[PDB]
Amino acid sequence: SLSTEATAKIVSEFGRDANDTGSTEVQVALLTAQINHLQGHFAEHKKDHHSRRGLLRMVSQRRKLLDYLKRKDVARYTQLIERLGLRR
Amino acid sequence: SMQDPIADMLTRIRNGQAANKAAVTMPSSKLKVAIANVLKEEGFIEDFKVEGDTKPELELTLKYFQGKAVVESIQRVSRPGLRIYKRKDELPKVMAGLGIAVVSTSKGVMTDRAARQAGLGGEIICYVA
Amino acid sequence: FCARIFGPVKDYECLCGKYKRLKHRGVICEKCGVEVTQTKVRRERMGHI
Amino acid sequence: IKVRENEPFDVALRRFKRSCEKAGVLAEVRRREFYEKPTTERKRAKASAVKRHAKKLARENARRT
Amino acid sequence: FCRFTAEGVQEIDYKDIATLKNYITESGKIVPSRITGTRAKYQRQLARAIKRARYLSLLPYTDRH
Amino acid sequence: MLKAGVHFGHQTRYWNPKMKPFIFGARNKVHIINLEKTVPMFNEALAELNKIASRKGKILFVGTKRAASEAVKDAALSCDQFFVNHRWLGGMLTNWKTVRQSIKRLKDLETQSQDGTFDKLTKKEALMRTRELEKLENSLGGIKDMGGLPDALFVIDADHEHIAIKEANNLGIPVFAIVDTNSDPDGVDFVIPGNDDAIRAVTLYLGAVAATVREGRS
RNA sequence: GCUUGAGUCUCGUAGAGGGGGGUAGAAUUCCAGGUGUAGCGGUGAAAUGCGUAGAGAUCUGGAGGAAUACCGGUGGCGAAGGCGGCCCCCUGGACGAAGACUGACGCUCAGGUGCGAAAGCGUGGGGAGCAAACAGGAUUAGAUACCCUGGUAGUCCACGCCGUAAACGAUGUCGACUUGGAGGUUGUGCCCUUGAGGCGUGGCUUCCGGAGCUAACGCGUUAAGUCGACCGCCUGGGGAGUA
RNA sequence: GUUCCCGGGCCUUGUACACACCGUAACAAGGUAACCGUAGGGGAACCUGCGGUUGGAUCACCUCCU
Repeated sequence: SLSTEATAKIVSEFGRDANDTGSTEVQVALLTAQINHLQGHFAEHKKDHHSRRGLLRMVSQRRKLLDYLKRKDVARYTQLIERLGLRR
Repeated sequence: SMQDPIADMLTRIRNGQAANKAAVTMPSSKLKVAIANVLKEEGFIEDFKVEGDTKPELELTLKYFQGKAVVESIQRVSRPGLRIYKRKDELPKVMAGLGIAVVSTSKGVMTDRAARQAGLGGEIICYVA
Repeated sequence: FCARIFGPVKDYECLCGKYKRLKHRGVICEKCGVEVTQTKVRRERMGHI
Repeated sequence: IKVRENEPFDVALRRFKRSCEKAGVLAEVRRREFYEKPTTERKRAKASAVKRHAKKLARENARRT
Repeated sequence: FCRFTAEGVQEIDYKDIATLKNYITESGKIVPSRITGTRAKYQRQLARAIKRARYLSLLPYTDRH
Repeated sequence: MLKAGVHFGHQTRYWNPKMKPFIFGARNKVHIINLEKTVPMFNEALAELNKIASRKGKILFVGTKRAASEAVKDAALSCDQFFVNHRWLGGMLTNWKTVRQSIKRLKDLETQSQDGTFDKLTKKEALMRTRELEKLENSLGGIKDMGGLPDALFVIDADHEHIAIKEANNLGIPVFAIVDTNSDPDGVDFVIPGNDDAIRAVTLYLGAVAATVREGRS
């Protein structure tokens, strides 16, 4: 269930506080962190007709979150894609 | 999901009379409060309370007659999907007058008769009987 | 030691337990007459043979 | 399972065997599986298991016979 | 109604089996969460621990094979 | 003082509290107090029990359940009212028009016994007029000579005799029904909530109704 | 620009949830050995078969194979389908006490994509039990039908294809609103968890009922009650959910 | 004495029945409960195996502990 002493390091970087993980720039990164440790499962085992609903779920959530940041703050979005590299 | 405040507020009115209460409280906006202003002058609402801090709790005291609803047959006509404009002479009357056709006019909030007083129409929000 | 012959085992308490209401006063157990009154009065319940 | 009792019997005493299962697992591993069957019959069984308690609630309020 | 589930808090262990004798019969049969005045949580966790006590030879399966 | 503090008729949880509002009251292991709605609702009760009597009114007492079944017979004999201490037969207000067929039958039996042929027939049949007439006592003796409708009916129960309340809503006649908090707020005109299955309330409420009839005619 | 909407983190729990592999024990088919009998099996009844070439039965050792009695609870997980030993690793989803924020980032659909019990088949292995086609004896005027003994396909492990259902609490989905009781299952905050609890809040599910709907039965906070948003379907049956 | 046997009544359960009890596969539990989905087969209904549901029936007797 998540890797706490890696993700807390992430909120330390992106956040202006330690309690501030409500800003778009920090939350999508914690979401990508989930995906960084999710690759480890979608590489092996092959028969996850259950774990598949998690993929489509968190990817949908992520696609539209960066889809709003794009429509409002291009300052934070271009800095965000340049801060984590979540574009590719 | 509570996208049309007006309609799901009239439900608090509908089921409110069916559940027999005395006071309803819904998220506020002074446009809805202006509707209650018109309703007090007519006798549908009694003493509207615009109490608010940072989370606007408009508290409206529901009125009865002889232990019966004065506002019983009420529903939405100009839906959030089907918003329909009306003129001044094609304008409808709830209960042919024994009820008010609440219309949002070019000035603020009034009735079918008060819209005749303005000489201009608009959104017949709902049929109030 | 009977409720039908004398009275409520407890204050307004029926023999069978049909009346576990300390509001019930007078109404008897229709099976056998248990007029519910305070059990303390059973220190004054006079019967006969 | 194993009943003994050194002397006061004058009887076989297999009452804990029946009090164990006896026909409990006999009726379950003697004939065809048919995975779904018990589920349905426990259905009619459960509704009739609440029915006697419904009869317990049916005897407490009136019965002024 | 018993002074043991009024002092029984947080997962009853699998080491000494003296109190496991108090949930099983002297046959190797477990008592359901309804007979024993114990919430399913507890009667069930005690149970899983007992299967592990079988992989450890604390309690056998049925009495005799 | 609140009548030795009994007014509140303890409320049994399974009471299903629609009446929850009006009752208020504390909650003791089951629940319990019907407070307010009970106490001051009798003052306005006294008011109407005076006015319907000012229009010449009688109270057909409708009581069952063995507890008040005794003061019903006495509170009726205490003033001038008719009573139903025994079983309140379903139809004694609506089907009463056809109960009248038997009322004329009862008034003809009262004839044969008093000034009839209770000494001009087989002892076998004379006793038939005897045992049956006593069945007319427990059934129709408290309405033997009505003719006209009473102006108010005292309904001892709603939790059990809501039908007695329903048939009243067929004549639209004043109902002075005492209730429990699993009953309907409709049908009753002057509700007197709270305790009703208490011998003390029997003395208290029923006596205060017959006595209030006594001053409307005065 | 501001928050009652959506969402994530700090701090935690439970689980027939899925996935790859390995392992424990009983029973069964069968093999070797000591003992031993003439019956075992089956059905309303008979019979095929086995039997002095010693079956069934008992004890010890053991190799394939599939599946987990008792714990089991109109209980739990999930989009649904569907799914009951244990361990190691991976991991999705649901929920909660107290705070921090961008500030409606929300809902759904033709073409499209993915899951898909069981079955059919191709392929490297397999066959204990049951058992399509079929054979023997009977019920029968007849058996390709209830029954029993055998038995190919299938069942299982891994990769794919046609891509189907009573895929049905028959109740489409996101969400708000609408007197209670018996409960069950899983967490949490407050008070002395002295104690088997009292007061509130979310998820799933069952029974009796008010409001309301209804042809009626009844559903009834998980609705068939009240609205808004998005899609599919129907115009009597059959033809046919087929060429 | 009502447990055996013939006829009768009341209550109750059940029905696609009310025109009203070549082979029985459904309607009483039709003496083998039903239907959908799939493969195969036989003059033919339907049956066999696997998954699901209730648009299914009685829970009445005979032996043991308080």
